[PDB]
Amino acid sequence: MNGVYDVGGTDGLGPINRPADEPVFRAEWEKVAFAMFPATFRAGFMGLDEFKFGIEQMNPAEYLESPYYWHWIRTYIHHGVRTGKIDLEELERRTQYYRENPDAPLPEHEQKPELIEFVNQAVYGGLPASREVDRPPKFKEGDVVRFSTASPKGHARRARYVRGKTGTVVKHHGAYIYPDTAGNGLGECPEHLYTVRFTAQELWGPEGDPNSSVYYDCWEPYIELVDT
Amino acid sequence: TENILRKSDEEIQKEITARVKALESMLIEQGILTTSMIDRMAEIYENEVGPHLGAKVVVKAWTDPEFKKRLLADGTEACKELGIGGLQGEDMMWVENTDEVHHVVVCTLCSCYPWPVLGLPPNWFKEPQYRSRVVREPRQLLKEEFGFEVPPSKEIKVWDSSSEMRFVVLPQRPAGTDGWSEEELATLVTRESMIGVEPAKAV
Repeated sequence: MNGVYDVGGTDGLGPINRPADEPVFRAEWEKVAFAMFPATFRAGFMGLDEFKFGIEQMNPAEYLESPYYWHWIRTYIHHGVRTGKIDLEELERRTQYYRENPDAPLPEHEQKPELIEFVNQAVYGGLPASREVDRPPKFKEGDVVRFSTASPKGHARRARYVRGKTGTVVKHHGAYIYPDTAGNGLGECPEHLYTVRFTAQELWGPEGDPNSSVYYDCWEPYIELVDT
Repeated sequence: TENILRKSDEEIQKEITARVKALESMLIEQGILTTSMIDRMAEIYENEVGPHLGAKVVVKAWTDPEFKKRLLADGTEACKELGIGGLQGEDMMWVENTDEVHHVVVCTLCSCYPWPVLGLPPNWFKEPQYRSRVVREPRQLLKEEFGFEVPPSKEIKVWDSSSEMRFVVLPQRPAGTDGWSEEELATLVTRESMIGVEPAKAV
């Protein structure tokens, strides 16, 4: 979609806040939010592309100014409700309970070792998105291509600043999960992936550095040939 | 930046804490989340996985031309030679800074960062201020925010990482380090230098 998270080229968001050194986790709640990612993934709440789509549907002012891991909480709840796995009424009741009793214990539960084994395997083994397809890549290094002007409302990785722009293919990476389907609940539908180079003048006009380019990843449907 | 509509940080943290604890309690009751699972993820990204791994890769590349060739040809396989790889770095491509080219990495659409070599990203990398501007005025941003002056004749390549392919910057080896040991060289490699927002440490 065309949401405020698509910030490339936006002005006026302010100076970078870079506090001289910071911890990995700024509060205990951030550790919980971070670790809910593998837990909700294993439980079928969402895949990685659906996860991002959930963040993209936040209130825009909340997205721009809230702590990063709060975005993750919002997407868990979004997919919890979507899959019927989270009852909102029970969530709101428990929230008030922990508002009023912040030191109350968590529910009794078994420390199932398979869940920790899952964490170790995911972390060190990875979750590769590369996929084999039968068809060869349509494009090759050096091809001049143009990026689609399509503006889907669902999930995509089509930053507004590259739509309709012309660039040169720099590398073919193989085929990967396609966000425009996976993030919208339509499956992996893998497509070949390329890096395409766009000059700063092509993207920004005369305000563009004559000695700078942006390299942007394009799945095959995003681009059409201009010159082989 | 001042927003007259915004609550205090203390009130925001109090509300988030309650909402997160409530959600946590529900996932625990569903049997899909446990406190031990949470503690393991925290321990890994606080202590086991961080930019010291990426620094090992960089120094090997600086000191082993054959390994550097493998690293630039297939970053994932080369890093696996050192036992480095996994979640959010399944596909890595390393790009080499030179006297004519400078590389900087961003994810304008979100926060994607090569965890197996750098750990979790610092907050500024995920935030809208860096993401919006670095694709539009990278030369001005590097100078004003990081004190890093890239001469206008030198090409800046901004890698906007929109897919699962993770781009990692191999910084140039600082002058004055001929014959240094791998441990001494690693002290000059920073996560910032592997993002491209700074060069490797001088001196």
